[PDB]
Amino acid sequence: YQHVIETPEPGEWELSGYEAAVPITEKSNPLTRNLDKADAEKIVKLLGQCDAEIFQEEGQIVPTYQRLYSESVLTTMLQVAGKVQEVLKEPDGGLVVLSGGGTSGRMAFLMSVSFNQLMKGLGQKPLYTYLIAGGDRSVVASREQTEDSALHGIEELKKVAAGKKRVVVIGISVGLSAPFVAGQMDYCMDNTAVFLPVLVGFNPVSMARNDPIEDWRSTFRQVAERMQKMQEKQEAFVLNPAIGPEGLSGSSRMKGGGATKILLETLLLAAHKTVVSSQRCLLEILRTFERAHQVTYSQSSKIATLMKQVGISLEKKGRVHLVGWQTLGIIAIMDGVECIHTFGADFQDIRGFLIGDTSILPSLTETDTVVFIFTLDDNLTEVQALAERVRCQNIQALVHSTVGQSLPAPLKKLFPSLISITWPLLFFDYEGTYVQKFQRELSTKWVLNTVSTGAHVLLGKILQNHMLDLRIANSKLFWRALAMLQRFSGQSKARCIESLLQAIHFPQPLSDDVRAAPISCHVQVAHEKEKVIPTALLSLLLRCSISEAKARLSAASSVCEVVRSAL
Amino acid sequence: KKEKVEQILAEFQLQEEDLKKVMRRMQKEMDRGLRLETHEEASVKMLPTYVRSTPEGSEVGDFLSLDLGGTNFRVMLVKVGEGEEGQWSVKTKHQMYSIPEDAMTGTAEMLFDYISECISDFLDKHQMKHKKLPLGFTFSNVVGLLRDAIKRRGDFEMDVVAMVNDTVATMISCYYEDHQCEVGMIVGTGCNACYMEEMQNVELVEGDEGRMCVNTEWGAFGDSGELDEFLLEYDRLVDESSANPGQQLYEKLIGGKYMGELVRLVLLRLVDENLLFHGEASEQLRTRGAFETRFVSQVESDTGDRKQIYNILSTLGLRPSTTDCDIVRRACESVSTRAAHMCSAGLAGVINRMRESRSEDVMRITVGVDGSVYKLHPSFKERFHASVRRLTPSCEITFIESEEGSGRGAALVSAVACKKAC
Ligand SMILES: O=P(O)(O)OC[C@H]1O[C@](O)(CO)[C@@H](O)[C@@H]1O
Ligand code: NA
Repeated sequence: YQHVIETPEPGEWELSGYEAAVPITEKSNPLTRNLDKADAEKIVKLLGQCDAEIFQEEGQIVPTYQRLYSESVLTTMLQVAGKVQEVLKEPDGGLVVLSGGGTSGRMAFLMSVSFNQLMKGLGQKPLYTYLIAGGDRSVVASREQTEDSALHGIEELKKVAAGKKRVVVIGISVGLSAPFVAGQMDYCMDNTAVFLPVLVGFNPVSMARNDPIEDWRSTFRQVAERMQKMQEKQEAFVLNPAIGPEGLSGSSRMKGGGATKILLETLLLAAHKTVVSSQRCLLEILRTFERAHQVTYSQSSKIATLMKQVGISLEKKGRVHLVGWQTLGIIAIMDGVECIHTFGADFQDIRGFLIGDTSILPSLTETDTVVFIFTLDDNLTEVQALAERVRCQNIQALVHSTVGQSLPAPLKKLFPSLISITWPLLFFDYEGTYVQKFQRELSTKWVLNTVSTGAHVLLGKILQNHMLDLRIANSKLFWRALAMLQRFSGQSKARCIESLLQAIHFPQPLSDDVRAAPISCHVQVAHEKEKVIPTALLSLLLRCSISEAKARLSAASSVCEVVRSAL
Repeated sequence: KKEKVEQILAEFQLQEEDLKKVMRRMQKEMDRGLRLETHEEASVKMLPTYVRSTPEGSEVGDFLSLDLGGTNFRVMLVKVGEGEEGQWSVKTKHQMYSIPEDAMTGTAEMLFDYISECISDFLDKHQMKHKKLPLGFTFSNVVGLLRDAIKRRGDFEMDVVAMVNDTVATMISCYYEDHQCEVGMIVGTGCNACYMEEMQNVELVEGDEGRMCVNTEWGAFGDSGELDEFLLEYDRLVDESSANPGQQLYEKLIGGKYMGELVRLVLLRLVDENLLFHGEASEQLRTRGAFETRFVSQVESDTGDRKQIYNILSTLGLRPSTTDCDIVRRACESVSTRAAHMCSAGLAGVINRMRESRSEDVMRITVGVDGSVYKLHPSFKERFHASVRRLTPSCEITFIESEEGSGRGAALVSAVACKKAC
């Protein structure tokens, strides 16, 4: 057994060069072609299956895509961990930065608190910080357009890097897209005496975005290519494993977020644990995350019932509240908040709350749903008090426990169908508990991402596995929007761009100035527009106009049914 | 002339076909308790412990002993290894802390914090601060007060299974003398067992390298109706009157807590139809908890002169005859045997599994046993062994009692301090 695989990797899927030019993070997943009409039980199985592909060790004898368990990635991970421990030994003038946009950025935040906590537990000076595009407000809110500035990322980096002697910068971008990350990587390589850049993403470099950056002279593909060249001299590292497409096309927050989470946690834990063979250790940890998958999805039946409960509330104009203890509350917030841009939900629809280190409860109503997420190491007295008051009867809880502990009798009566997740003991010296924590965070994320994803699908808000009702709030999404038109119409690239721009600026006229305008102009104007995609698509399919399409959609229950009917 | 008693006491007769049946039903429900999927569904939970033999430098016998009394608080570290001559060895470390006035005079929480401070000290000094050691707390919710104080503190973290039963303290206390001992069992007021299982067969643990002590918690065997057919009238009545109806059914067929009552209800079945005290249900005999288990031990220690038996009946306001007193011998006899025969079915189910998880046809194992119902009950200790060895061929079992002058989680601290002396 080259790799002591715990859960069976899913059966190899359809992926090769003949499948699609389009990079894999953007490609449609072959397992979800029937996502739109799948029932709750089938959805949990599918998304669980997709989530597992990240763990799948190489398939065909000839590497089409360097997967996570490939020798190349583990070696690179080892090499990067080698560089980090050198810094950890020299805290004085040392700093470790993690960076990214959106969800990639939110994981960095999570990583910095946790790993700073670890050092603190050893009486060591915390050396981690995070950089998220748009600053701290972007952690809890949708400010994705802020990543379209390379200069902003560099600016944020210089402040935190001020006065340091040696700085590792881990730039995270699942799609290898964000200018915010590219600028930082480029800047680091001009001064390798201080900076060590590490690029994290999940496409081959050759599939990285190569379109021009508004405030930079190099494209994403170009910066990454130079790093690849530089990796040969050990002055920079490119970590770009194959994990495959999302169950919902382009939803980088899901597998990408889980994969982001696992890759960094695994190599960094290994570095702290080491201070010399850690190849052995990196695998031990990876196998820990693998187990969290079986543990969570063994509750698929209860997840599906829950999926129906949440979906029922939403269809009924109800609201959804996610009340999480400690860091699980943050995870809850991250889930709800991502629904706004991913889908078309209101911020009130799904909200996470943090109990720990009165306004809502008194205004809660009977159509609202509240889910409580906690561990048995939390303050169960505080939980119970709040739980007893809520009764508002449409309640369920997700509780993580360690084998041996049992839930109090009073909580059993309040939650007769509780989602009970049992975790085996870890014997990892010191980090046992940290690894214990990370797998619990990932587990919660999978459940919530599956629930929120599933909840929106049942209401007909997607088509096949695409975000049909997407709002174009940044450049990455614009290209994504464009690709969707090509896929469903089969029409030329030229015909689709024209229709998209016409829809953005609508009712404005066509002109030479618009065709030649920078992408940045289109984003500012489009970011607040609605039903942009369905208007442009209906115009294309029926040889029609934008005004005829608008009348039809209003008469329809959704944008989705109108297009399915036309197709 | 009727011989009808023999018909009634036939209710307690169990044949080998019935005992094997239990052994299989037993193995099944403790397989379920090991499999991650069916753990929460299983009657027998098969919780694991911190007791483990692994490559990372852990051996069975490794132990952390806390002892408290007066202002003084002691900590001991027991560690098993391999000696200079490659010999099986043991080495102990001690440290004694003084409790400040304010802490002792203060609360319970103010105290266990000073304790969790003096433990970090001791463990940070011997470099064992995160190597999870089995725990026992001696004296001269407590299990939780200690865990809390540690969680509040940020040094390290212990799970709830650190604390060891009396069943496993037994096993260890014996293992020091008989290294082949890989099973531990209690049969007294209660009944529970532990044993060494292959880490690869334990799914509720992260690791497949080595073997671990698993607390069976087999008392709850039958809670899922695994015994519905073996249960008698008398068996169900106790459960309905008990504090935990529908629970611990197996432990109730064997518990020294309800063994005595089980005789009483048999006697009340004899007075109702049969010539036992000529229909006279005494004033005490009709009372619950009257017939203590210490009685059945006495009646069966009777040297055949009936005197020891009369002394009991003469206490329950009963004036017996040479006839009816000898039925009481047979009543207790019919329960004691079933209590033994039932216990032997479970322990066989364990041993037979340990032989299937071992590439040996013959398995020379050793059992560490303790319990009032075992060590003091005259005939029980033997008829038990007999049934076991009939159910586990190809197994040279060796039973050993945990020595006296020692009770729990302290037999262990004494049985080890007497082997650094070597
Ligand atoms: O890692 P990436 O590809 O830069 O994605 C970052 C963010 O962009 C999104 O795709 C939104 O466009 C989110 O999924 C995520 O939060
Ligand atoms: Na295991």
